[PDB]
Formats: sequence, structure tokens, C-alpha cells
Amino acid sequence: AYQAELGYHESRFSENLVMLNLVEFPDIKPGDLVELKTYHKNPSASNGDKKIYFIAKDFDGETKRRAKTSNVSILSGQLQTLLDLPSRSRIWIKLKPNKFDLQADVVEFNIKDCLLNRGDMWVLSSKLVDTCVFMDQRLAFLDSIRGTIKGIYRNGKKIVSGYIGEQTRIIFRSESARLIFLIQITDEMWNFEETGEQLFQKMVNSFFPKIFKKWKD
Amino acid sequence: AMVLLMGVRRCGKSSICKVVFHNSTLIDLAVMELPGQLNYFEPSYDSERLFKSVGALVYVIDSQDEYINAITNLAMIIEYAYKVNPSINIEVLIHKVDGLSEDFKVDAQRDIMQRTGEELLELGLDGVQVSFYLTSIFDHSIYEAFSRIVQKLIPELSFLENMLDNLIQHSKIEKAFLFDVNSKIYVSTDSNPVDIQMYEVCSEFIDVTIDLFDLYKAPELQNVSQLANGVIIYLRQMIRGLALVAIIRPNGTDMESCLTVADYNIDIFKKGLEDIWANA
Amino acid sequence: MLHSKNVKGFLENTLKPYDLHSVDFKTSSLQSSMIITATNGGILSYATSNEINSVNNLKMMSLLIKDKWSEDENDTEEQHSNSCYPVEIDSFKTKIYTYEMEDLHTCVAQIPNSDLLLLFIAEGSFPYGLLVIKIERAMRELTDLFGYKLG
Amino acid sequence: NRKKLLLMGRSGSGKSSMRSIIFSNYSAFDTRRLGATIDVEHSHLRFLGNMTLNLWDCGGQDVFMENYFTKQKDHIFQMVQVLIHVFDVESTEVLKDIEIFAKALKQLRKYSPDAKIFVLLHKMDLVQLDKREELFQIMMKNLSETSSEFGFPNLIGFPTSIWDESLYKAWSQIVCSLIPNMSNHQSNLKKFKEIMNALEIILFERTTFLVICSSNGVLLDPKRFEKISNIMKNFKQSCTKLKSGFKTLILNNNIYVSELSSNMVCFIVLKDMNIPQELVLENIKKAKEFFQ
Amino acid sequence: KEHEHEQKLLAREQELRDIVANTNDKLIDISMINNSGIVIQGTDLQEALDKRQQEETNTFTLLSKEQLKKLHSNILNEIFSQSQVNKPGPLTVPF
Ligand SMILES: Nc1nc2c(ncn2[C@@H]2O[C@H](COP(=O)(O)OP(=O)(O)O)[C@@H](O)[C@H]2O)c(=O)[nH]1
Ligand SMILES: Nc1nc2c(ncn2[C@@H]2O[C@H](COP(=O)(O)OP(=O)(O)O)[C@@H](O)[C@H]2O)c(=O)[nH]1
Ligand SMILES: [Mg+2]
Repeated sequence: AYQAELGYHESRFSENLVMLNLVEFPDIKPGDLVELKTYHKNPSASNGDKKIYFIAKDFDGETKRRAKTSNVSILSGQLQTLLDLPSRSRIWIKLKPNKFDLQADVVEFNIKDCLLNRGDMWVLSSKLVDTCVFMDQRLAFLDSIRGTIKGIYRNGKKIVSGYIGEQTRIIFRSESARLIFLIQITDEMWNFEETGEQLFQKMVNSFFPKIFKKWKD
Repeated sequence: AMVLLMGVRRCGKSSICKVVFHNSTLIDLAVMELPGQLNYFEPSYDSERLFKSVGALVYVIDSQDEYINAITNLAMIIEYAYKVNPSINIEVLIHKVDGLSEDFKVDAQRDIMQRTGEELLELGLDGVQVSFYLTSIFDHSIYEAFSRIVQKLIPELSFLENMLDNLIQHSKIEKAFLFDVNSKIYVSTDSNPVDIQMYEVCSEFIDVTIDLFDLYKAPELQNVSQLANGVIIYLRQMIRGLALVAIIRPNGTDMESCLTVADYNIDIFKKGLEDIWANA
Repeated sequence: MLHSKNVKGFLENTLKPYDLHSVDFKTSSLQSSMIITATNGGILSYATSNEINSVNNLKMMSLLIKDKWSEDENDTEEQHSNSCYPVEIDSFKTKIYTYEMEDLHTCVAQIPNSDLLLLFIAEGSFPYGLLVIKIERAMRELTDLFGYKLG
Repeated sequence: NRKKLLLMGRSGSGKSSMRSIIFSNYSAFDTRRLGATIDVEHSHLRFLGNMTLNLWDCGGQDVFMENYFTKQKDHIFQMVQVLIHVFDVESTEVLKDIEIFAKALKQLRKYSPDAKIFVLLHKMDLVQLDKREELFQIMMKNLSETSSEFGFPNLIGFPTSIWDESLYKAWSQIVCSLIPNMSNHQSNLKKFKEIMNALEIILFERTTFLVICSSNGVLLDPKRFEKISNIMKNFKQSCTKLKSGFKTLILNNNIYVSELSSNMVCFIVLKDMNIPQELVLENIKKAKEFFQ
Repeated sequence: KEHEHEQKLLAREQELRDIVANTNDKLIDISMINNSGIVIQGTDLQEALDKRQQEETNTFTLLSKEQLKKLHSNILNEIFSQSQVNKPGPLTVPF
């Protein structure tokens, strides 16, 4: 493992999420998958330690020229709030070289309040290759479509961040969709269950209000 | 750099003025409100000297009410504002957005931007860039918007950025703000992103400092506030109404040594700031 | 506890120069007189012979002097140094170190069996032996501050 | 050292707002979400390190108020040290409030007549600024005439609201009537003021930030204690954002705010601006074990 | 006239860059404080030797008592008398 100093930068300099100094620790080539774990042995949950995957990219010319330590720079916004670390802290770096073996199995997505075609989903998934994502990251397609990565799965574990490869089964769940209900009105609707409730009474008192409350939540 | 506040009646210009400036170039001067109702504009009714005397024009749009006519009136204002002087920075504030979701706020801002761009395309104006800010009185947004508006009217911005970057790099400072004594409008900072939580901490530190000083008067403001984890918050009044607020982390060092080196470095920075006429 | 007024008056009195009458030998007053701690080197009390900038510069000089004294206090090699004057007053042993700071003669002495330091700074024309005698007789009169530790 | 405090009033008088802001660390804007207190809500609060405060947030609604003086009269009003009756100036049934207060005074005189009655005219921010003092005096004359009838020769009142700092002063003077060894604290604070040569030294509590005692008991603001309490509460709520706790604050090397102990916060204003910080901090640290 | 303003702006850029460089040159870090090397142990004889080094054999040959014995003791007494510093009061006060 390696050691690096954490840094933050605004969107004016660079648009990438995580940037590291390529001139320091030159074991890492420009195109790699690099862990950003903040723990060196004995991981702590109460203290707060996370393993955030990302893809290596070099510093901006303006930032590298007018530099002030900070071997690794994280773009502000959502990733900084997820990591929750001060402006100068101690982090660690690995060089996991198995991109194929570290592919996430299922990456979720949300397409709320916008119509994506099936081919649009295919194109958006094609653009999301060799790029690492994390939970609740607002991806953008055509500068108007908004996404939300609500779940990354790998070997039965819901990892906070994962790597999306060629063989990643990325799904596109819809948070704003057309729904059709087909209620059967039969002779059994006025029948009574063993507790003492009619089935249509259940339908109008416990299924629909709960599903509307859940949909609103 | 006198900024002009324009908007429809009951949009919130007077309340914004009260909240900000009541609680030249850089100081918080007496800004000019302007109630602009829907009408036909008189051609050159001795308003050329007024708009030539405005450093940057600020427009206020109420997000609660219908705003298409507001955008149309704004386009009519810009149609002669850019013609009279092509060096005026034009700012638009989307006020009263406290009770809206993030998605609704972004969609409203995008719709306002598209409508303003299309209306300026219809009027034939080219080479004009209009900034948009989502502002509200109840939070920090109006302060940050006015900070950006003021920063657009200081020609010595990059040199102050370099000076603060050097000061932070040689004093173990986490984040240093060059505030002003009134309105809590921070004038310059480093290349580090402006954290909202740290900005609110520094603003309430300014309020606590000014109030505690005002409680004991009638006998150069300096303040050191150290927390439990060793993190200190420093204050030192600069030239004219400017005040420097910095958050310095000890990094496992002596508190008094850090205070001494920070005091000497900040005094050197103030001596350097004496040469440049950034005050007032 | 401590009293700032009496310590300030004591430091102001130790800023007095020397005027010898049998031999015409006038000496200037000390540049600065102050008392600093043995842990962080910050100024507890101070007094100048003759404003905020000078206070900050004196604090920086006190930090530098304490930083140089810290390594000398924890070193036992080359103990027979010509610039060390270890005096024992009232069965209390201490070590006095003299330093040269560009054009300023700085001499410090730890108050024995305590976490405090006594520092005298004068100009480059001031003799070192007179400084040693001055700080020895100053430490002779400071018996009430013996055995004082920071809270 | 258990002190039983009673917090009574009419419905919507803002008793729970006072309890939340003073003790439970809620903002003024966060009192709108508070529900209606059903029956009596007990709150065991530890003041300093030895005192505990048994504050009884009574209901104040008509059924609860009628239940207090009929069936629970032998439980609510026994072994009571301080009554804090809260009056609302927005109420249109002021005579009913005075009659309820008279019944409470009668029960307290019947059971524990050694108590200390305090009245707070809450919600005195909706009324205009010109008539606040006149309305307070008009209601206070009637409340003192009523109070003197059912025993209790003295009755101290305060115009209070949650949108200013008078609540801190009122609760500080309510609490300080129960704090033991106040004379020793005053003597030690006077000794420390003489030793450090300070203009005025004020002693607070660390958690609630209420005034405990002052050195004095250039004209200064008579309402400076409550304003310093409000400013310190705001500064503590600001320093909670930095994931840490407030420890020290020095202003112009003349106003020293430091954690004197684990239960008190000192507020020292000196006279000479040339004293170095380390000497004042060392003298503060010497007195840290003295006030314990 | 605007070209004169352009030259004025170029002079402003040079002056402001000089102002930045000037205030940048006085920045002292804690590493500079810890490893300054300014505070060095100096004796009177070593200071005289360095003075002669910058300015630029057994000279002495081995061959009243009352006057020298009086004057040495009087000089020591006059040195010790003026070093007697009397406090204006107690240093530490009790409770
Ligand atoms: N919620 C909310 N209301 C606002 C805000 N700004 C202004 N207002 C409302 O606007 C009203 C005052 O408008 P005013 O400043 O007098 O309008 P003007 O005289 O035309 O500038 C108040 O009743 C406020 O409720 C805001 O940021 N948030
Ligand atoms: N405007 C204003 N409202 C107040 C004040 N004090 C309390 N309130 C209101 O009182 C409500 C809460 O009342 P509550 O404490 O539950 O009354 P209680 O149960 O009788 O003690 C909040 O919605 C506040 O708006 C005040 O000083 N000013
Ligand atoms: Mg209640």
C-alpha cells in the first residue's frame, strides 16, 4: 500500500471526480483502477472508514503548476460529503490490477421524470464502461437526464462503490412509470378472512393507502 | 462599483437590502432599489448617466409567482442596458426558493435560462453573458450570490487569491476568508472550494465577535476561538471594513507556537495588503 | 496563583542599566526582559526598556530561544562547554546557557526545579559576564517562584 | 440535592418552548413542531455537577387544569421549591388565568408554603414596542395584588419571549434562587477579580449557559448577561457544525471566555490590554481546582 | 489615451506581482522556526575571534598589589550592588 495527502478542488479546474499526482508514486500508470481506502488494518465502522474505487487521472496543469501538497484531490459536492474527511488527512492507495475480476454484477439506475428509450439505455450503459461509480451519484445524460446509482452489487455484497466493466448487468429502474391495475371483482371479494376482515376492505384500507404513502415517501 | 437592484413590486428587493446591508468600489455602499412595473419604456429619458454609473446590474425574479412577463421585462431592460454600456455585468437572482425541491429548483433555473436566452436571441443581442443564482433570505444563498457579484467588480481578484493561497500554505490554515465587517460578504478566498458549513461557522463567528465587542464599549479587532479538537478560529481586522477570518488546524503542534507564527504571518499579510488599495 | 503587576515591576527593575563611578564604564539597558514557559516557550510576562509588531517579534524570539534551549537541556555530551554556567543557589541546581542572536546577546536560565524560564536579551555591545551576574542575582531574589508548575 | 420545579400555564403558553430552548437545545424556529403536552411531562435535568432539576411541564389544558386541583392536589403541590407560572398576553381569558393562578397559589400555600413563585409574561413580541412595559406593569400590579392575598409577600416577574434574550435572564434568576453556596461563589469570584484586576468577571454554567453569579452583582448595559448568554448559545450551536466543542475564546486580549471547569464557563473582562495570553490562561488554570 | 492606460495596467501587473512576491518572501513556516540556526551559542572571546577573522605567535612575555587588590574588590562590589533587584511585593498570592 501507499500513502497520500487528501485534497479538494472546485469544478473550475477539473471536471473529474478523483485526481492523483502521477509524478509521485509512479507505480500507477495513467489508466488504472485505484482504491482510496482511508484505513490501514483493523477497519473501523464507528470511527468511519470507506473504500471508494475510482479510475486514475492526472492533475490539471494549473493545479500541478500552482501546487500545495495534496497528492490526491477529490472534487467537491457529493463525493466529499460521502467521504466526510477534512481538507488535509491521511489516506491510502492500492493498485488492484484485475479490472475484469473486479466488475460489479448489478448497478442500479433511476430515470425519474424523463423518457429514455431502450436504445438510449443501451447507449448510456455503453458510455458507463471503464468508469467507477458510487452510491447516490447523480449521473447526467445529454445534460438534462438525471440518474441515481441506488445500489452496486458484487458477490452478494452491497458495496458503496464499484467498478463497471464489460460484463456488468446494469439495470435501469424507473421512478416515474405508467402503471396498470387490474382488480378482480369476484364472489370472493365480499368473503371474510379468518381474522374477520373482508378482502375488498383489506384492499381499500391496507394495500392502496400503504402503497400511496410509500410512493410519496 | 454601485450595483442597481431591479425587480417587480413585492419581489423582495427591500427585504434583501434590509437582511444583507442592515442585519465606492468594494465596501457595501447604499445600493439603489428600482421598482420596475410593466409599461412601455421611454426612449432615453436621461437614464444613460444612471446606467453608465452602475457597476453591475442585479435583477430579482420571484419563483413563487409567474415570471414569463418578468423575463420579458428583464429582456427589455437588457436591450438598452447592453447598448448603453457593453462592459456591464448582468446578474439575475431567482429569489424565494426555500420551499422547493432540488429537482424543481434545477428545472426552474434551466427554464429561466432557456427563456432568457431565447428572448435575447429574438432581440438580437450577442456577446452578452447573464449569470443566474438561486437566492433565498432564510439561508446562505443570498450572501454567496452577493459575494459573487462583488467579486466580479474587484479587478485585483487573482492577486488576492494568490496572497491568501500563500498565507494558507505557510500557516497550516484549513480555510481563510477575507470578510467585510458588515453584510458578511466574503471578498476573497483560496483555490479550495467554499464549504457552506465552514462559511456559516465563520459568519456566526463574525456575528459573535461584533456583538461581544459592542456589549463592552467606551473605554483593531482580534479574536482567537479554539475548539476541543485543537481547531482554532482566528480573526483580525484588515484595512477599512475588511476582516480576515481563518480556520487553522494544529496538526499535533503547540497551540502557542501556532498562534505566534499565525500572528506574524497575518501581520505580514496585512502589511502587504496596506500597499494594494483594495480597501474601500 | 500569580500576580502580573509584581512580576512586571520586577522585569522593569531588571531592565535597569549599569553606571560605574570608580571606573567610567557606561552600559546600555537590556533590549528586552521576559519570563517564558519551559514547555511551549510562550511569553508569560514581559517588559521592554523603551507595539504589537514588537510583541510578536519578541514572542518569535522567545520561541526560537526555547527551541534552542530544549535540545541543550536534554543533551549530556560535551557538557564541559565554555558557554555553560551551572550555578546552585539554596541547594537548587540549574543550567545557564548563553546564545548569540545576530546582533543581540540573548541569555536564558531555567528557574530551578520548575517549568519556567528566565530570559535576558541585550545588544551586541553588552558583555556576557555582566549578563551572567545579572541573571544570577535575579535568580537569587526569585525564591518565591521556586517549585512552580503549570496547571 | 433534588429540586422540584413546577411549570404551569394555560394551553399554548409556551412552557414546552421554554423547556426545549433552555434545556433540550432546540432553536426558536424548532418550537413550532412541538406537540401538546399531555398531563405532566417530567424532565430530570442535571445542573452543575451536584444539582438535579425535576422540572414538571404540566399540561395547561382545561381538563388537566381541573384535574390538578381536585385529585392530584396531594401529589403535584407537595415538596415544591419553585413555581413558574407562564402567562400569555395573546390570551383573551386573562381573568381565568388570574383565577387559575390564585388556585395554584392556594394549593401551594396549603401544602408547601415555603416555595418561590415566579411569573413570566410570555409571547411579548406580538405586541407593539411602545406598550410592552405598560402592559407588563398593568398585569404585574394585579398579579402582585393576587399573590399577596394567598400568603407569598414577594413575586418576581419577567417579560419573556423566545425571539429575544429575556428568557435566559428569567430562567437564570429562577435557577439561581436554588443554587447552594452562592455566598462562597460570590466571595471567591470577588477574590479572583481582585487578584486578576478585572473589570467584571461573570460565572456561567457549561451546558445551559445560564448566568450563575457576577463580580459586581463607564456605564454598561444592564441587560449584558442575557445577551452574552444568547451569544454563547448561538456560538455553541455554530461550533457544533465543526464536529467539536467550544473551549476558549479571547477577544482583543481583553475579554477572556474559557472553560473554567467541567460544569462552569468563565467570562473575564480585564482592564489592561498589554497582558500576555499565557499569564491569563495560567491564572485561569490555577483557579480551575479552586471553584470545584 | 487607452494605450497609456494599457501601459498603466502593465505597470499595475508588475507592481502587484512585486507586492505578491514581497509578501511571499517573508513567510516563515514552523520548519523554519525549528531549524533556523540563528540562535547559536556565542562567547565574547569567540565573537572577538570572528570579528578579527572578518577584519583580516606568543605576544606576552613573562617577567601596585594594594591598588589592584583594592580596585578589583571595589569593581566586584559595585557590580554586585547594582544587580540587587528588590521586588515591589509578593510574587504569588494565596486564596
Ligand atoms: N419565504 C421568503 N419570503 C420572502 C423572501 N424575500 C422576500 N419575501 C417576502 O416578500 C415580502 C416583502 O417584499 P418587499 O421586500 O417589501 O418587496 P419590494 O418592496 O418590492 O422590494 C415579505 O412579506 C416576505 O414574506 C425570501 O427569501 N423567502
Ligand atoms: N410568536 C411567538 N410564538 C411562541 C412564543 N412562545 C411560544 N410560541 C408558540 O407556541 C407553540 C408551542 O407551544 P407549547 O410550548 O407546546 O405550549 P404549551 O404546551 O402550553 O407549553 C409554537 O408553535 C410557538 O409558535 C413566542 O414568544 N412568540
Ligand atoms: Mg406543554
